[PDB]
Amino acid sequence: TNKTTAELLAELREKLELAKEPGGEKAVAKREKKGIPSARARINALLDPGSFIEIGALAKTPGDPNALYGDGVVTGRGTIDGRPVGVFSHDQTVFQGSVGEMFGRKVARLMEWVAMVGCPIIGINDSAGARIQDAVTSLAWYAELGRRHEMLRGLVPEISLIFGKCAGGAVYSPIQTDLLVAVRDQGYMFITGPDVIKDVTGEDVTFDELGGADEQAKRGNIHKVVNSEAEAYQYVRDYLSFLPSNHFDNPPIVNPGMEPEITPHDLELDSIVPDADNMAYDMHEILLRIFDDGDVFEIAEQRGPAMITAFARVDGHPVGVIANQPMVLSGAIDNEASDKAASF
Amino acid sequence: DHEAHIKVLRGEPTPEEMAALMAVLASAGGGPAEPVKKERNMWGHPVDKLRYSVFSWQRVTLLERTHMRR
Amino acid sequence: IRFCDSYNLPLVFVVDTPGAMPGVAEEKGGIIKRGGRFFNAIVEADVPKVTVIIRKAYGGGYAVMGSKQLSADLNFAWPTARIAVIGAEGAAQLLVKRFPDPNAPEVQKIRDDFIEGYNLNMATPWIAAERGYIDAVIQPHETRLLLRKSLRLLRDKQNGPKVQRKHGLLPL
Amino acid sequence: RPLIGINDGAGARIQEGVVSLGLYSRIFHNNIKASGVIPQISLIMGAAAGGHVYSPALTDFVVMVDQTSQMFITGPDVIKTVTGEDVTMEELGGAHTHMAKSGTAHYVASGEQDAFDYVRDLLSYLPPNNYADPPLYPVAIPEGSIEETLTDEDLELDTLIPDSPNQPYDMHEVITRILDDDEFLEVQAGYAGNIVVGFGRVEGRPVGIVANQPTQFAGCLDINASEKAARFIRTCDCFNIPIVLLVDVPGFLPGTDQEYNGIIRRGAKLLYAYGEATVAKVTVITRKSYGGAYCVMGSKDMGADVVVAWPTAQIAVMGASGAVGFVYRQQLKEAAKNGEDVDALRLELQQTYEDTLVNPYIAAERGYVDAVIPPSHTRGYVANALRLLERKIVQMPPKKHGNIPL
Amino acid sequence: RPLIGINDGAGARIQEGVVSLGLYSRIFHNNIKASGVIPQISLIMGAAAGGHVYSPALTDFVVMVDQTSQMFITGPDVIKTVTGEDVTMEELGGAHTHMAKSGTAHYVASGEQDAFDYVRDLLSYLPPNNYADPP
Amino acid sequence: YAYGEATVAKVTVITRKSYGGAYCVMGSKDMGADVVVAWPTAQIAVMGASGAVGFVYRQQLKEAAKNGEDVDALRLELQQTYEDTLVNPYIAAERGYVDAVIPPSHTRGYVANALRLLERKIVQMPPKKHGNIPL
Amino acid sequence: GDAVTAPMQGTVVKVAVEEGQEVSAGDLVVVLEAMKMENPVTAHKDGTITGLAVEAGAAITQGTVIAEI
Ligand SMILES: CCC/C=C/C=C/C/C=C/CCCCCCCCCC(=O)SCCNC(=O)CCNC(=O)[C@H](O)C(C)(C)COP(=O)(O)OP(=O)(O)OC[C@H]1O[C@@H](n2cnc3c(N)ncnc32)[C@H](O)[C@@H]1OP(=O)(O)O
Ligand SMILES: CCC(=O)SCCNC(=O)CCNC(=O)[C@H](O)C(C)(C)COP(=O)(O)OP(=O)(O)OC[C@H]1O[C@@H](n2cnc3c(N)ncnc32)[C@H](O)[C@@H]1OP(=O)(O)O
Ligand SMILES: *C(=O)CCCC[C@@H]1SC[C@@H]2NC(=O)N[C@@H]21
Repeated sequence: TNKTTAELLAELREKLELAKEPGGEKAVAKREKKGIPSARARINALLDPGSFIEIGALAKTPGDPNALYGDGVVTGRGTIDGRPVGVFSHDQTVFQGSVGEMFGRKVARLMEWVAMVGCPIIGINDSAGARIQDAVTSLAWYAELGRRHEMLRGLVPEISLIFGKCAGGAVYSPIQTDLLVAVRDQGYMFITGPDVIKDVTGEDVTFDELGGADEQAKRGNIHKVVNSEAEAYQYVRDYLSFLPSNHFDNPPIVNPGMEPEITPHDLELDSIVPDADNMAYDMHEILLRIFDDGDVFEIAEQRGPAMITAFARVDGHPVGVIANQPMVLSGAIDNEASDKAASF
Repeated sequence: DHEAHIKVLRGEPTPEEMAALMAVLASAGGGPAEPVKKERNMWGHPVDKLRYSVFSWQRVTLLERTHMRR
Repeated sequence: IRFCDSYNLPLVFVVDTPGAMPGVAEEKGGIIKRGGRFFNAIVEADVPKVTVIIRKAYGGGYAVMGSKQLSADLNFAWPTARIAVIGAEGAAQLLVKRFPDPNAPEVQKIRDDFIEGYNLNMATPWIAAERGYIDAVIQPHETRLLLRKSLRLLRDKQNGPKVQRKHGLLPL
Repeated sequence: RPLIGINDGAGARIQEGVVSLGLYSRIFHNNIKASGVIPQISLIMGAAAGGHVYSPALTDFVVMVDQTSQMFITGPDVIKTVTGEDVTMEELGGAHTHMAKSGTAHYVASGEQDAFDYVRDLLSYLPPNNYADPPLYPVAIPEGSIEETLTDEDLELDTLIPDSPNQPYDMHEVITRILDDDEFLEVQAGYAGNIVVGFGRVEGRPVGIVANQPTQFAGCLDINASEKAARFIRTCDCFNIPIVLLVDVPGFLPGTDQEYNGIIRRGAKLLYAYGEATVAKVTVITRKSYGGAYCVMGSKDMGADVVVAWPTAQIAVMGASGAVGFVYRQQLKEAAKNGEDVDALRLELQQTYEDTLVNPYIAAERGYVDAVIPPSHTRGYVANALRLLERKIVQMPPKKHGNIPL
Repeated sequence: RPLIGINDGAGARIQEGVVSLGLYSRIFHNNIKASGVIPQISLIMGAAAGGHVYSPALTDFVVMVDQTSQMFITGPDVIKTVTGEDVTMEELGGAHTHMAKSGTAHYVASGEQDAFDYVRDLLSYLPPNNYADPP
Repeated sequence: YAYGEATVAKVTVITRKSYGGAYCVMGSKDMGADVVVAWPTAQIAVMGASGAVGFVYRQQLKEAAKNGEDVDALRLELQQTYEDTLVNPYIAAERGYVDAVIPPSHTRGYVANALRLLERKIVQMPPKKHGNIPL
Repeated sequence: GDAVTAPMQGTVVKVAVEEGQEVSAGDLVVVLEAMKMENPVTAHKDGTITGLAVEAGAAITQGTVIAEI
């Protein structure tokens, strides 16, 4: 006896409702106990309303009765401001979000997708540690996922949102990407945690000193620190609005032709530079006046603060701005200023 | 509401003068807005006619980009 | 690696490493980006890549030292190879992080038995060999002539598919 | 630019001698040169004899007129001389012969104006050349998710598949519900009816459909259907038209004559065509996809960009009655030694195999299916994929050409 | 470099699921990528059934061993069930059938060493790839 | 198709017959044959002389029948005249479809010399993703 | 020809016509169980069913004439 077509469709609908919370009630409760949103709720707040199409929702580890749908990551595609993107989000409710085989295969499939279409990819990272029951599989799939940045580096923008403890092997894929945005007091990044640093070296260190968001931003591992995940999503939107989808296409043109004549704001530049040569001033006073408007979108502002790297627009066209900041260390080009500029 | 409207900056027409004006302006409209029916056809594109050195960087930044840009 | 790729020299990786050196000084010194650049370079390189593992290949040491997953072409291991996510002592230490009573005799017995089992069953060549993460386990004396045969096979390697573009970006 | 040839002529002008053969050779050489470069369409509107047949054979599409057009290499009189066979020109080379038997005619028009209308429909899907995009109609896409934008016609797909897996349905009912305005230009409709191929639009964008047809040979693949779909796929891929496969295939048609006429060699052409193709490739599985036919009909590892399955999809190595024989052969032998009701044992084991494995979910678990979807979602998934994959940044290893089975 | 496949196998390993079909698809896709890039030679030295038949068909040359190798998609017992035809596996798929009838075998060797000799002779005429100089 | 697309050196030796569309298929000059040579026994024609004379000099054979002539003897004499005039290599050689008519013994030398001349060829074809061979 | 013929060997499960009934192209003529499918065999042309030759439950071979239209 087979089931009817209607019964099969009803079964599908209920299985899809299961696969939207595959960790089950206890993991939902532990997530609400910590107050974090789900991986899907994160994706749905990033993307344009209703644009998300999930790929591999029903994936499971082969030959494992204890496998859970999705294997600990959500992957799919959607739009930001109507422009295609790929997105993945770690789901710490399934196997603590550790890297399984199907986790690897799904993220690899997505990376190949965005390479094939030529669109940005956003990773929402919170914890992708080694899987306790199959750590050699996690080692292999960290490496397999890493390798596929070969398809993307300098072809499509890659963005990493650091919404949790990015530790161990999990640090090396994000650090390949073009833009890392960490939530303050929530995102962390470090190879070796405080416990093992203590028991190997004897040293004591806190999470914040080791890999806190503002420390990693001053070190230049993180490009942006924000106070909330919503602010991270808005920084990503603003960032992508200066950029083409890929190495080939054109960027969006925003407000061309404004203010075609000399303005009073242009005339303020004639007296903006101090008379005395020793006096410092804020370079943002110049940058806010020489481009199309005040939308000087700064990147890695904490890293080497004697240097400004920002996007701006000229006649509606996006440009990169590299400016010295006399307000900080007289604007001398130090170590971090040099590498910030070179990367930008 | 963030469309740029027609503004009568000076003068105050009657309804009939406004109607005559707007009918004339609409007849003077530019026709169909944009040639949305324009289609990509790269056959015989000028960049394919150029001689490139076998090691020319313009193979990347000119030829390839022109073929691939969409 | 970038220099060698630029001048078309094949790369031979000879592995005996626990991976990245832990500590606050290395983290502040930039170990994440520097490892990222090592990974970037090894995947970027088009030249033939052959690997021989001698003893340890733990974690990122395994990955970066010409693993097959990072596009190495031929991977061999001596029978002393130990391929794992972490060494036996690190696995034992987290084992003992739970129910921590490190002064007791019984937990030292548990550590010793765990390390013994781990070095017999986990940190070996054999799981990687049975999964095909490495291409062969070899007698050490074979290495010289096997390198000759392998690099003769790989001499005309063409690396693809790759999308031509201005350049690859790297952690910088 | 497209080249249209209207063919009607008694072969070489005999009085001129070998010069006519030299000009035939040059014509053929130009057809081969143009192959895959510009669309070539051949109308046959009278008797085409001798050398006149080979140029149409080399073009991309052949349209013949019913009763009034013929193609043949050598006439009935020579055939009678050499073989004794008595045949009319109509039986030898008429439009019905080249549709149903030889697989050479892509369309059989009711008359000359109907033939012209078909040619204009074709050209409306085709680009002018392989460096150009197919002509795209501007279509107002609704705004919202796939679930939010379902129509009543989309909802008709949720009930289309019969409750019995032994009951066929006409695959045209699916094709015309996913295509815009129900408009499907079927190609070669009177040949190898176990597979349906043709052109339509999704949101204005030309697509090639390839779909198994359950009402003919249960939708099995065979020699003729494999060759029909292989060349349709290669034409679409030459001219940048993306393809959608609708899959309901139990396997290959069993028979000694399929093996002797070369099902292995000739069926492999469809594998090759699909694996060569670099346009967007979407698969929709609507019930069965078994074994080697699963591999052929747009599997993920053959490079299908998007694979979706309906809840009724059955993806398996083989049918459960075959599988049980091997996966439980030991148990059946033990029961036979015990003298048990091994027939009821086979029924029970088969039911368990069907309930465990003959479904879409094992392939979805492996990620061979990207999503298992309500049937109404099909048009939305297709439209999304085709919009995103207008340019695919994929490449083959450099070669002069491939070596497809012939 | 040339790829030589020696084929001898009863199809997909049925206890393994559709995973075997995914691997078949990957193998065929590689045969299609390699087509016209490197010489691909298939020796058939036993009964190749089901999915094992398409990879040979995608390679450039097929050498079968007489009376001791077969290729067929569907087995004689399924043929008997569906069509009533009795056929031996040798009539269905033998080296002689795939030479003289279906045009799938490029050589029928009298034995395994004769098949290897034919393969070495074939290779002696071929370059290693589509861009190297001929021997 | 395969012959027309091939861009390697293509050499044709016509030994005896090459009729009709099969002359086109079997390596005709305008199908891109680099060197065509013919033996003295070559016979290059639209069709066999019996069919050709069954067509040209039709009507003439029919008024011979109406006048009651021995039309079978006339048909024989017309066949011989056609064979002697046209069914030979020389009309093709006059139009340059054959590059040389050669003693058969010269064949090995001509082939070797042509292959050495043609060992490097450039042939330029329109750009395509791939061709669309009949299948 | 006018012969509707069994395209497959199979078991006749149902006959959808009677002798002398008018039928139109694409009308159902018989249901044959073959290859585990209730395969429809349909009239190819308009006409009248003559020489109806098949019975419910009959196994028939490929090329059996089912009826002449
Ligand atoms: C022109 C075109 C060219 C372009 C070319 C472009 C090319 C680009 C190519 C780019 C190439 C990219 C390459 C990528 C390489 C791959 C990376 C390599 C893999 C690794 O490098 S791999 C090692 C892993 N290592 C370390 O690494 C450091 C050492 N680090 C450690 O050695 C430790 O790991 C530690 C502590 C320091 C890290 O931190 P931690 O280990 O993550 O955390 P913890 O153990 O303290 O957490 C608490 C624990 O309680 C346990 N637990 C039990 N029950 C429960 C429960 N109910 N709930 C929760 N927890 C539970 C559980 O075990 C959990 O641990 P967990 O769940 O296992 O994390
Ligand atoms: C390599 C290609 C070849 O070897 S083709 C060699 C000759 N083949 C032929 O088709 C010869 C004639 N064949 C025929 O049966 C008919 O022409 C076909 C094609 C069937 C058409 O029949 P139907 O429409 O009745 O025409 P028809 O036979 O009455 O001829 C009408 C006029 O056309 C002429 N014609 C015909 N074929 C040729 C030819 N190949 N070369 C030169 N002239 C040809 C006939 O002589 C006749 O001319 P006329 O106005 O009656 O004096
Ligand atoms: C049912 O009784 C078993 C035989 C039919 C099996 C079907 S037939 C069509 C498919 N092709 C094949 O080889 N097996 C499948």
